Amino acid sequence: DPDFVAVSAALTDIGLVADGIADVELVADNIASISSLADTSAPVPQIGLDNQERIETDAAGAILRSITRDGRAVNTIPLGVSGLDTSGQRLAYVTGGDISVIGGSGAAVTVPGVANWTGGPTLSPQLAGIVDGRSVLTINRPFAQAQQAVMVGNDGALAPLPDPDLVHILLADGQSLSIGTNGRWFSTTQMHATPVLPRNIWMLQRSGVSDVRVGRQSDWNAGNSTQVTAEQILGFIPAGPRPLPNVIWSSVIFSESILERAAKIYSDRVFAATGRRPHVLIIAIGVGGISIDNMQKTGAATIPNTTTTKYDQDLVILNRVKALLDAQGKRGVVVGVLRKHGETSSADTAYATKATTQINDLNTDIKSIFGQAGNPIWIEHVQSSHNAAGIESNKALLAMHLAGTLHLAGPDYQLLGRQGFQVTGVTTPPNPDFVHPTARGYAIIAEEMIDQLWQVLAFNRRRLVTRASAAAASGSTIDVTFTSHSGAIEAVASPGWTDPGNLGFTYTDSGGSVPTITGASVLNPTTVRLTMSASVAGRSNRLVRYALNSTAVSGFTATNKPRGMIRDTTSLGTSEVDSETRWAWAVPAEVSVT
Amino acid sequence: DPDFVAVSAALTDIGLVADGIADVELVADNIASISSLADTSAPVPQIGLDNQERIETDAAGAILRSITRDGRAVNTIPLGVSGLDTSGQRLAYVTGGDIS
Amino acid sequence: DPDFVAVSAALTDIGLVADGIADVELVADNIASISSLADTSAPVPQIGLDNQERIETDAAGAILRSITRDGRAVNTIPLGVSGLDTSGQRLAYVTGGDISVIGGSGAAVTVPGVANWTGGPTLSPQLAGIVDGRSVLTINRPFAQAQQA
Amino acid sequence: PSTLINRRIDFTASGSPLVVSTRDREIAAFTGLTRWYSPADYANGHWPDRLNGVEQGVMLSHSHSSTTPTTATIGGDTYVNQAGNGRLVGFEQALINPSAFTLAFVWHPNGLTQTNNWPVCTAFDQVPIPDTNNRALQVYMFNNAGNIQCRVSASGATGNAATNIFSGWSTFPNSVPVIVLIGYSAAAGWFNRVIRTTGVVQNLTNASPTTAQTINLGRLQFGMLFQTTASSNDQGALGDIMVFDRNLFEAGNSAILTSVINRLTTDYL
Amino acid sequence: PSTLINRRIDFTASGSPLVVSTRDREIAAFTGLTRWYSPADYANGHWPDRLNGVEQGVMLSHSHSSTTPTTATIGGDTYVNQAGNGRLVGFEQALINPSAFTLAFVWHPNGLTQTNNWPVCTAFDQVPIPDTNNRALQVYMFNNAGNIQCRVSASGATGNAATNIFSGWSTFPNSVPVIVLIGYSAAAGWFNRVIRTTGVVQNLTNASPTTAQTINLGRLQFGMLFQTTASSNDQGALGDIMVFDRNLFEAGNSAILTSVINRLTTDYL
Amino acid sequence: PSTLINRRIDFTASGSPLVVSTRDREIAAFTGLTRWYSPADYANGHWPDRLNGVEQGVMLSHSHSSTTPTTATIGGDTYVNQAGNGRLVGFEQALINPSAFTLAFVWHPNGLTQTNNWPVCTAFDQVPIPDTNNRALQVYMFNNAGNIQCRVSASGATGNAATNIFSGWSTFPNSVPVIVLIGYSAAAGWFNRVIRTTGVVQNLTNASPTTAQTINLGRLQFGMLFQTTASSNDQGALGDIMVFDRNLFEAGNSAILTSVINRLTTDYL
Repeated sequence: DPDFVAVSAALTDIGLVADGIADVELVADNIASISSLADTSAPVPQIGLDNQERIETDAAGAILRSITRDGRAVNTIPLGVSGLDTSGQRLAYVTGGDISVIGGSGAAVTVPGVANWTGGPTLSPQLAGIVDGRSVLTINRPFAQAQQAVMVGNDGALAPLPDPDLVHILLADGQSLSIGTNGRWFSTTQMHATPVLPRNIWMLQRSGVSDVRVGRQSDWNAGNSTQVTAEQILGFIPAGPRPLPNVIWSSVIFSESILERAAKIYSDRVFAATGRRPHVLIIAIGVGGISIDNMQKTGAATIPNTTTTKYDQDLVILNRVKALLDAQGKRGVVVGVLRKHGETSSADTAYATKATTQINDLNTDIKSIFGQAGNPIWIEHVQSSHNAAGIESNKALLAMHLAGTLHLAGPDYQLLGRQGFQVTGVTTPPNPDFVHPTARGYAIIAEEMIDQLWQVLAFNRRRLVTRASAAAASGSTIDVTFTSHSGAIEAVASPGWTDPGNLGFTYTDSGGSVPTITGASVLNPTTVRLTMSASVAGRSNRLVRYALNSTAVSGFTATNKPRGMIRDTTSLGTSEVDSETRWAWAVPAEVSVT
Repeated sequence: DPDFVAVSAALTDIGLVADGIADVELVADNIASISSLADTSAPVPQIGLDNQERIETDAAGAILRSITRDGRAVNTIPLGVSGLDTSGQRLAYVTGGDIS
Repeated sequence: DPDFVAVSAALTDIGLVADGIADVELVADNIASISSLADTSAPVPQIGLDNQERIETDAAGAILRSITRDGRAVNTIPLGVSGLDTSGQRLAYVTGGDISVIGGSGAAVTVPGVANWTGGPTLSPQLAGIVDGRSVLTINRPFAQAQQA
Repeated sequence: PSTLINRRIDFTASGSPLVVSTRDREIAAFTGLTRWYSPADYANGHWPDRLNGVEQGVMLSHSHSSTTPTTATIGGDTYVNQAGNGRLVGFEQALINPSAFTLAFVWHPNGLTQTNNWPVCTAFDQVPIPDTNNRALQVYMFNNAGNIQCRVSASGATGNAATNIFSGWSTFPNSVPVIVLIGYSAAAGWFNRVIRTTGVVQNLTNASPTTAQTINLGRLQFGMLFQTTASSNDQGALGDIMVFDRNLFEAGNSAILTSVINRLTTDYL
Repeated sequence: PSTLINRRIDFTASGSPLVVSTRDREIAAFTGLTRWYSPADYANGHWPDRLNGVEQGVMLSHSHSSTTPTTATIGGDTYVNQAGNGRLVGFEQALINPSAFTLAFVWHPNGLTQTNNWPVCTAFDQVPIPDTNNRALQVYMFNNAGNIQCRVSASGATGNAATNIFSGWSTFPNSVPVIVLIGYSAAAGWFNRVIRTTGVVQNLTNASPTTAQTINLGRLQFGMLFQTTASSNDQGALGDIMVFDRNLFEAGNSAILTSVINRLTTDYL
Repeated sequence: PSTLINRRIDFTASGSPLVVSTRDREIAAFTGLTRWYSPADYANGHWPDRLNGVEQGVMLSHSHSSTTPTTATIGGDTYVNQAGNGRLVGFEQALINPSAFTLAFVWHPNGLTQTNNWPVCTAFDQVPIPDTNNRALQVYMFNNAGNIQCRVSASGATGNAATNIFSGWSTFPNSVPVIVLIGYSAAAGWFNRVIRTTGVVQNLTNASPTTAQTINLGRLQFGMLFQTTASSNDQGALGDIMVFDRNLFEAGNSAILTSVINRLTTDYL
């Protein structure tokens, strides 16, 4: 039928008319009077209303909105506040430097002012005001100026105050672990842990290839290294994981880094606390397998297949970022630095001093370049890939964490049970090495580390990492005391990995007898008992190590990898990566007895 | 088949529709302008909406702003703060008597 | 036939249109006046305006209100703050424990920070902020969570 | 009643859309409707004002110590079933304007044996000592073996004493719902109309009211008369109760009254 | 002016409605209107602008040590009575734009005995000395035994003597109000229209003005000559003043002119 | 997109007006349009989505270690010129909807010297391995002696293998820009349309597609083959790319198609 084909050829317009038929019939029923049924705009003499430049009136003629002489619209109907006329308000009070949050679901939440670690800042919070029914405070913690403005979250989290012209910069400086090496697998049917990221997150844009690592296949051992000059970085692009070789997934070296997941979680936390997505910049800097001596600033060496050192490359990238931000009109602040080091120079006894000097030099350069007033928060996940003699790295890491220079999130062997180093099953033309984690392991590391950073920044509370503090020997029996954020500490029976002998304990003394541990047990939920093979009383340099026993002299596998067997009894909440319960596993440690 | 008998029954409606196909297309092309003038205000029982004395709704029917029991308008869409949603803010902190 | 199934799917829309065909033709006949006295609403590409999702403009074309990426509505014309654009306000100042009201007329009113009786609580007021021209403080008197607003 | 404003071209919201049934939209749009009660909102012996809300509207609450009435489904329609045990009294405020008013209520006798039935009476707690010069509205439903006659009346010297307002009334059977409408103005006079699903059985008027033939107080009590509980309690059911501050029977409001009658007929008839 | 926007489906605002007389609405809506002074708003000494308000508009202030001009009632209408003691000047603002303007005002003689009147002249305190390179509006009113003739002129080199723009002036009696309209434009030339109650009694046009007749300056003073206070002061009453930034006598604004006189004639004439 | 509301009567905001070209307003009003890539927004190897913006849309990023393609003004129009050395991939996001989609892009050959070109193919970083169970859209340009045949195919088991969907293959010379439209619907099958500056070259349909031709995923890439850096590239230029959620070739959407073809032909052909 001609009418049928006519109606079929214009079905979209007919559907739109069907959707709007109510309005169409309402207009048609008053088509003659529609001139008098619309708003009327007319000018009136400005006598007696010199203050009210413009007037809006209702049907009865009463004033609804006016415009004052200074251009501020004033509503006759008062605007209800978002905290008093709508449910949900969290005010703040100051008690001896502590911030007490009022208006919560139950009892008040107390955020301490004095930080736990030695180098922590003593906050002196002052109630700046109320915004959106939430308490905005100002504290003496240097973020961009000498003081920082923060906003109280739903649970009391002092999130950084949102600012469109302020950009949060999250760095990742370290070995190939921070670069994102060999992390090209998340599940059987998905390669990237975070295929998409929320709004307002960027990396550096290059001429042809823009990515987390700024388009350089950085590798000290491999000769296919690349450097980036300031003239090549152009702008910013929307976030996302990017593989560098851009070849099939079997030949990809670096695909996904911890930076994407860390930035996504940080942005989500800030949005939850305040209500606005922050500006987050993602920059990953580093070269695989640098010694601690070559990461310095004074006596650094030149990267192979390159003409500049790693420190010079970092300075060039930071200067270009600052220039780009100045051109765009924003301000750059480095919120925190993600560090992963300790798999190459582990056999160096002076690792602590060199790492501290490098961290201090980088902090000074960042402060001078971006114009900040405080050091960025330095957090690092403890690596668990070293030879038998690779102990000085973790020892120095613990020493610097105690000294307050670093913040520890946890150990690297937790990925052994969460498919971190190897997925349940995939096609593997190359053998999956256990030193470099996959995308799932990178996501787990990023989640733990960003959680530690959020705890340090928002709550001003460093989450305690389960570690051995001191031990006392009594004949052929010894007792090791463990410090944890919850106090109660337990040994896991059936984890995802295998038991490391004496529940991951090792005894070493400067003697020819060296009685090894013959039994391990838990006496109380705080201390751990070790039964010696022979009496050890009266010896010298009696040292006890946890999560430091290893036998990987040629390759790293799931059985010879150093690992622990002991965690805390209180969970940290279900993770957002694999929906698996998070735990505070014990950091590798070495303690001299008393 | 139900579809074919329905089409046969509604052939009359299709006939009226195809009679004014050009008018339907013209209305559809400017449906925004037609709908912009169809604003209604009809009283409704206040049971279940004791707090909201006056309610304004969007096209989908969701509430945009409402007058509370005191007479203060509350917006479902929050209004952006000048110092938070716009590139300008100057905040004070008392240090040793001075103002930073 | 795809045309047949499309018409079967859109039969209810076709019937709804046919019910008010007279109103549709009446509106179409007078489209000039309606277009002259209506508010346009058309989508535009969101380039250069990533922060703005929905944009409202006056007759000239200048932006009046916009919707940010986080759902907050931003008004180009600033909204008058109560207390500063209205002839009335009350602010507070903490003097050694007492609270002095400043926005009042004539003289400052003093609220004691110490109790009038031996069993009363001491108050250490802190200016939480400014709400609708007036001053909101936080005091140590326990009301619901050991601190009152 | 809250005023709902619909905007077509505006910023989209995020909450769940607010939907109001077209029945409520049409009922609330009636001109002069002040108080509107529906049995669908009855709960635990307290009847909130549907139109004006719980806070802003007077709420009818049970007063006696007998069993509280519960909602019952008769003929597929919801009703407030008072088996002679309910005394719904509006305290501290007047339900109906005592100078010009219209009261329309649906009464469904689901089978009764009591001779006397008083669905609307003066409040037991009438503050100004109700007497000859303080008259309140009353409705007496006198039941025969199978016939009922509804009579509007005023209150005399005693609260139980009733002064009639009409001379001759019609009868309706025991098992039929009935819409009762009463109207009063200072000029038009008393009007009354009693309607079933078949036709208007009763239509009465009185344009010459004496001193005792007018009402001065607008507090109404449902189910019982005064403070007497021995007998004559209203056994039956109640439906929609509508109060208009203006008389719909007065000339010039014919369209509104016709719309109300038609709506009540398609609802409860 | 203040833009009054009226809504129909907006929330009710609790307050006294803001009412504006239809006269003000019609007057303020004139196309090209810039300034408007009304005697009803004349304070006790100063004349505030009505269209732009006191804060924004130019305030015609009295600037002499003599008795301040007062407000008088003539024939039921309100006027500013200048008995020769008032010099209302706009001090630091330009009243008209010399490029194109139209000044209209209502003048009412009050039984004049004085021969020469100067209702409008150059500003006495004016910054640039009025000479052959600085000329502004001057209005001269000559009395001949009860008949008034008006002349529009541009100030000369001396600052007091002015060169006339139009030649040939009709006489009108000194007991009736008169509407005087003086328009100037670059592409139209000088126009003058004087209207009495009977009708248009004077219509003059100078489409080719000389340099000495073209006006460059832009400040006016009401009620006195340029720095002369002896015998040239204006005698009578002054009414509404309207200043338009366009030329009402052009070929495109003619209808607008029809809307102006009809408003003035219905008001004072 | 971004809905724009232009109030007729409202307050005046002191700011520059928001300038939008009529072409952009017309293009953004196409019902069913989802993605729109224009060569004016292309900048240094990244091609942001104009309709959805940079933040929400997907950037087509260059993914090779060669000289990045650059914007070139050729044939009197702007184009994204790739000298067989660049490939633009949408990283970890889906461009088209497998259930139903319409991809229309403008391709201008620049005197092809190759025999096999792949302006559209399946991404290399696919999270599922492209096998017989996962098929993707591919566009094959076969140039023999200066004559080019355009074929639309689905990826096979090996990924680079292509299974054709249409039998006939018309030919157009390699000297004029062309418009390629591909559409897939569940209830309407496949549709292809190749349009030259003079008229339709190929009008091919496939209403009964087998499993080997049905689209399963929605990830696409432009400009190069995959895992084979060899003599199989795209030595042309894509002018505009448009991805519509619905199938424009359907009769109900036919009135829309006539519009969009009327647009590109105005701007490019």
